[PDB]
Amino acid sequence: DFDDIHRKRVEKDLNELQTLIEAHFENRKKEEEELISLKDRIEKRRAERAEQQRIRNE
Amino acid sequence: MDAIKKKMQMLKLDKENALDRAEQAEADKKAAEDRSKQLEDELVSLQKKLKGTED
Amino acid sequence: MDAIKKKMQMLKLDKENALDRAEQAEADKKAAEDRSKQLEDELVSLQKKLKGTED
Repeated sequence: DFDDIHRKRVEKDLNELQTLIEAHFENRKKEEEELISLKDRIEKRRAERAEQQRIRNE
Repeated sequence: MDAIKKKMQMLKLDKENALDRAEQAEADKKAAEDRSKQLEDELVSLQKKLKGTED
Repeated sequence: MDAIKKKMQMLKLDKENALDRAEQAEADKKAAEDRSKQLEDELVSLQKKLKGTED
């Protein structure tokens, strides 16, 4: 019936929506991984600046 | 987020359709039972008329 | 989280409530319809015996 096609329509709506939800999940997740690697190289930069600054000060 | 809203919308479409069907079925029951009871009353009046004819 | 769970469960409960109510209403509708059919069938014969009585 009209309820059947309405149900299939909201169904495929839920499907595409959860698909895009998991999709942006993955995208923002990759972005968070990149940002974590950024923080890691950042702490590497902190440590290297600290050691070279300390050498200069020595 | 994104998918969560769409899933909620699906859950709401199911809500509206189920609630509408329930209300329509309840109206159907009311109408059908009123029909049946009016027919039963007509049957009763026919029984009484038959009784008068028998007298 | 917290909100998603409670809202989703409440909405699914609403859908299930409406569905079961509709099923009960339709069952009573079918039973009343069949009883009404029985009333019609008996009323016709009541009319026939009344007509013979009147003759």
